[PDB]
Amino acid sequence: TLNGGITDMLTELANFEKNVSQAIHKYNAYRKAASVIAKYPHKIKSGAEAKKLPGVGTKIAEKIDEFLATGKLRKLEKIRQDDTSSSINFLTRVSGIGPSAARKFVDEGIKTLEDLRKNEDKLNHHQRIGLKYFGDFEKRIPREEMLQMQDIVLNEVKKVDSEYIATVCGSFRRGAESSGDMDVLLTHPSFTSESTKQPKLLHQVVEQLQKVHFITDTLSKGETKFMGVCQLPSKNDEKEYPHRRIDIRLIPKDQYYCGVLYFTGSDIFNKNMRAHALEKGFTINEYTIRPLGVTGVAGEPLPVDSEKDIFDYIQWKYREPKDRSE
DNA sequence: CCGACTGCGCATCAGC
DNA sequence: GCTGATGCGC
DNA sequence: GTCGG
Ligand SMILES: Nc1ncnc2c1ncn2[C@@H]1C[C@@H](O)[C@@H](COP(=O)(O)OP(=O)(O)[C@@](F)(Cl)P(=O)(O)O)O1
Ligand SMILES: [Cl-]
Ligand SMILES: [Mg+2]
Ligand code: NA
Ligand code: NA
Ligand code: NA
Repeated sequence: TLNGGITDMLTELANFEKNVSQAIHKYNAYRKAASVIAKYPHKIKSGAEAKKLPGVGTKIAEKIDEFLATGKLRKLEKIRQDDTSSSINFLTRVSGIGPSAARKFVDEGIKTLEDLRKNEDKLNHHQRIGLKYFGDFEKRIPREEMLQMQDIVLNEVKKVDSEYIATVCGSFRRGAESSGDMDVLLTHPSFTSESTKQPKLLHQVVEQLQKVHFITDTLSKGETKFMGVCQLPSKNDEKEYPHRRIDIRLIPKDQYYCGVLYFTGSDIFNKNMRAHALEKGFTINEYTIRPLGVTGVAGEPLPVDSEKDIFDYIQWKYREPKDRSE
């Protein structure tokens, strides 16, 4: 990419602040600056030119100047040499091991992949599955495999109840040629904001996908959100496909547009769009857009009949999913 | 200067 | 058990 | 770490 070196550096800084410093706002600030620089359609020549962008301030401008002059950042070179930071950054790459658990594991002398595998009884369920598929979960998914996965999910859901609608969202819906995981939005006319007329709506879909050996593991599962593991079937004498992360979110059918806007993302795009909504006097989540009163209490959900209606309330021109990869 | 920073489901834990 | 806070990942 | 008022 055009400024890949700078955005890589800012992302590494973001990950340091989240994982090691446990400084969530610095993490988000670095991600915001990386995102704004990644969309900028010029090869940046100086930190002063970058500082013109929203989210880039004095400190990041100085780092950009160092990086442009030298190709490196001394701050990051030292972080990369710190064993505790190195150990924590590694451990958090396992799904279910966050900043707190990683630091605690290092305290206890659990610092490597070998240590983790030798101490599975110290891991909770999520962490245990994250360790099992550590290698697979770092592989990306070609869009061609996403289409095969889409075809299984939609057809198996149809077999359970033809009134379900499953929608693959995430980067897939934004048109990307590869995805990190699969995100599935699910609706059923029995589940609305007014009532739940049928139980086990998500459970029945999950069990059917398990029945056919598509879903292989469960990280967490409640009434509306499933997070787990899946795998495409392979052919005779073929190597097996990697196991893949899959999330399924059951959303009330009358709130589909807020749900699909949310599950399409990107995460930064949602963050930016919700921040803008607040400046316009609205709050947006995956269910509703609501006005904010004088006191800041959210009012009643506003009528929504398309994704564009949401954009219209906050006076943004509509952006197709392909243009939401921030 | 400095308060605020997008918004939330599920797992886990502490206190009662 | 409930309720609330925290961790985690979305 | 950045920024709006
Ligand atoms: N912190 C967040 N705040 C608001 N919305 C959020 C947040 N995290 C994830 N979301 C999102 C948006 C959407 O992409 C969805 C999917 O979450 P995701 O982590 O799978 O992101 P993605 O866009 O699908 C991807 F490009 Cl990273 P991937 O294809 O590699 O997986 O839920
Ligand atoms: Cl912070
Ligand atoms: Mg995804
Ligand atoms: Na700026
Ligand atoms: Na992790
Ligand atoms: Na996901």
